[PDB]
Amino acid sequence: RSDIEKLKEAIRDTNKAVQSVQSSIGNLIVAIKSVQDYVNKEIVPSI
Amino acid sequence: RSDIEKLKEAIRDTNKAVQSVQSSIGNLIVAIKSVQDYVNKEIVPSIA
Amino acid sequence: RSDIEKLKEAIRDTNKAVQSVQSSIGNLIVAIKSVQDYVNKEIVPSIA
Amino acid sequence: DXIDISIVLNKIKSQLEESKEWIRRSNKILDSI
Amino acid sequence: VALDXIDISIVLNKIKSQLEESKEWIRRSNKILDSI
Amino acid sequence: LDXIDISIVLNKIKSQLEESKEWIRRSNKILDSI
Repeated sequence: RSDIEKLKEAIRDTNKAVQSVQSSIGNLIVAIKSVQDYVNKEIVPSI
Repeated sequence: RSDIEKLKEAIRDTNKAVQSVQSSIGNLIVAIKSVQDYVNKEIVPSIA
Repeated sequence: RSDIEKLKEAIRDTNKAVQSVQSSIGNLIVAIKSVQDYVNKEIVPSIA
Repeated sequence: DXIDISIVLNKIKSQLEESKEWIRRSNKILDSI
Repeated sequence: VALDXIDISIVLNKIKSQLEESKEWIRRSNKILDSI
Repeated sequence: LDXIDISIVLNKIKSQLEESKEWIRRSNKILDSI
């Protein structure tokens, strides 16, 4: 209940928000790499 | 002026930075989806 | 050492974590642009 | 879909919503100071 | 023929501007911390 | 074997993502010491 404890918990929640963002970026890599792979495997041979 | 008030506002600014990053990632989804849609609409019907 | 000094350094490290995320998003833009440019330059002329 | 990235994009949106709520909880705590 | 089949310039520019707003907030945070 | 070759940039993103994770770990470790 102390102000120090509250600031501590606030930072903890901020860090969890950053961890969620970190997970979202990891999946963004997957999304972009999936687009890359489809183009290279299914489209590029046609041209 | 207190170190407690300094810490509090520092976290609020950091939180604002995270929110801007959240908006950036939402727009990265749109950019990727735009590439996906063009490929499926304009290119795929000719090769598959 | 002090609790205030610990809180400060904790926020400092969180800010550096955000800065790394910021750099990663700048490179995600590079990746998307590379896919976009290849499709536009090497594939689009064939289908449109 | 040709390219189907619906699963991964849906996961990204879901993780962003969780991120937004952690920031909401953080500001809510700072408000009690 | 015309530059950019796929044109995502506007959204990519928005992402860049939001990233710069984010960098600005981190500066404002580090500024405060340096005074502690 | 990758027309489009973004392996270099995708690995750089992973590297920067790893650094972000380490900074968060350090932050939580400092908080845990309180």
